[PDB]
Amino acid sequence: DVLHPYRDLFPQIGQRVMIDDSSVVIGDVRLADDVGIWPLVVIRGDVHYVQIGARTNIQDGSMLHVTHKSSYNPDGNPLTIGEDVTVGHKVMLHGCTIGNRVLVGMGSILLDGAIVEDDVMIGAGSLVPQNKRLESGYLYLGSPVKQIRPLSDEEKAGLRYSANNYVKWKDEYLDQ
Amino acid sequence: DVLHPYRDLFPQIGQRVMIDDSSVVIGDVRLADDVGIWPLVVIRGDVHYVQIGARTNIQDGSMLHVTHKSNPLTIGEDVTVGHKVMLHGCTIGNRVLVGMGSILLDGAIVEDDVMIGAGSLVPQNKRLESGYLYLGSPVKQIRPLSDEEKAGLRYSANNYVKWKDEYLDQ
Amino acid sequence: DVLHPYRDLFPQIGQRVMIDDSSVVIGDVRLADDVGIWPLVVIRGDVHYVQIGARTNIQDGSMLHVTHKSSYNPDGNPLTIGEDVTVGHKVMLHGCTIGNRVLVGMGSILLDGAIVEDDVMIGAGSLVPQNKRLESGYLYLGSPVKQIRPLSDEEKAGLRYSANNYVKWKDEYLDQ
Ligand SMILES: [Zn+2]
Ligand SMILES: [Zn+2]
Ligand SMILES: [Zn+2]
Repeated sequence: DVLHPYRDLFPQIGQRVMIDDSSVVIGDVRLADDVGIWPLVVIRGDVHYVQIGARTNIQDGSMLHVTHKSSYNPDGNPLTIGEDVTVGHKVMLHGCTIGNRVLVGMGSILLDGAIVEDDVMIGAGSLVPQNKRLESGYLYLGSPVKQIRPLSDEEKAGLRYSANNYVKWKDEYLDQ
Repeated sequence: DVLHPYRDLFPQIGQRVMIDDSSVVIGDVRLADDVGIWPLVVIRGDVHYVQIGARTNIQDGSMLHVTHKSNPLTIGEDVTVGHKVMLHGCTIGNRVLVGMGSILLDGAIVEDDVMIGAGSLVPQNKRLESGYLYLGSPVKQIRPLSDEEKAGLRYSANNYVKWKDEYLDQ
Repeated sequence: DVLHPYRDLFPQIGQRVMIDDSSVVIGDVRLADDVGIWPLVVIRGDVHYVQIGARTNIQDGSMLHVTHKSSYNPDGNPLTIGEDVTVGHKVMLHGCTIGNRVLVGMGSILLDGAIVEDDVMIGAGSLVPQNKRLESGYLYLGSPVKQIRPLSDEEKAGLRYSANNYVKWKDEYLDQ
């Protein structure tokens, strides 16, 4: 009872996907293999689609939506998330684009049109302005975010570690 | 069951009101016609009442409460309360857009035709002058809204009323 | 059904504890007497435990989790909260330690390793960095927080009243 339709739009689920019973997934939401949706999360893909790549976790209390229809976006815009992405607790993602191996710090807000490239870390409580592009391989922090410094190889490997740890984490629940 | 009581208080609902099955509305909460309460929203009107005007949307993940007595929450018509907004014992006029993730504190007063940027914080008792854009934590008055932006405030509410009806028809 | 087990770990509940039907409590979560868990709250004590002291309120929309397992903390770390603590609406607590008689302003984020001593007030929308220690008897505000000023005797008394009032409000809901 966690998946809901919007007109004739319904979530498409891959293999080993975990969606907490307390969460709400509405409309055109594509969840790739090993995606884990934790407690009290809302993902709404009504005016456009939401695409979440393999081995990506959407942590507790996050809210994911697409860009609404307006003069700037007559048909709105989708929310796209790559593979091995760690979306922290209470993160707000709105019609943005996130690449692969990205860690979005808990409590952050990513606005419409924002584009986050691969291997990027966003500190907790950050705000990414509309249409802002976050260059690959850097640490961003602040409200609004500022490019702080490039990530070390160890840090970049940690991005993969985070995604893998959460894949094992959701499997432990699908196992219970 | 999305409506719940508090003592002798229970929510009063107008016409064509949508309340997502995952939301929680408690106590003296008054929702006017065409109000739309989206997923995972909590509106608690126990310590005091919560009044929401016609054609106003309360988006996903918002949390609405009143001042802790030791002040009611009043929202006007055609108001767009963004996703994850925290409203606490404040007063909001008509045609106001509260940017997603914002926090409006006790005693705050927002006049008509105002836009608050996403992730902003409006301090206790702060009054936001009509016709301006405010943003920041705490908010700062940035600039007056253009006529197109004001029309945008109306469109935002209009669009969400249609959006609400879309779900009700299902 | 608000209590859920994580493997053979299950919440331990004291006397007169209120847990809203819309909330989610998972795993090793220990709630002392008179604790009140309000609507849409998630408390997850899976990799480690969450310990909440007596007469403490966890307000609507809060998200409580423990420090994740990592090369730094192989078995993770617990989230510990003292007695007479007021955790404001939408607060994010993550593997930190909070003393007694503390008020955490709504919308705040407290990160891993943070330590909040007794009789402290944190303003709404604040962010407490990892491992930061907040000295007893002061007001902290900001993102990241800064020590603003000492709390007045009136304010220190208010911390007690805040907790007391929420215990009363908790009971009103329990009796109905
Ligand atoms: Zn939206
Ligand atoms: Zn409150
Ligand atoms: Zn966590």
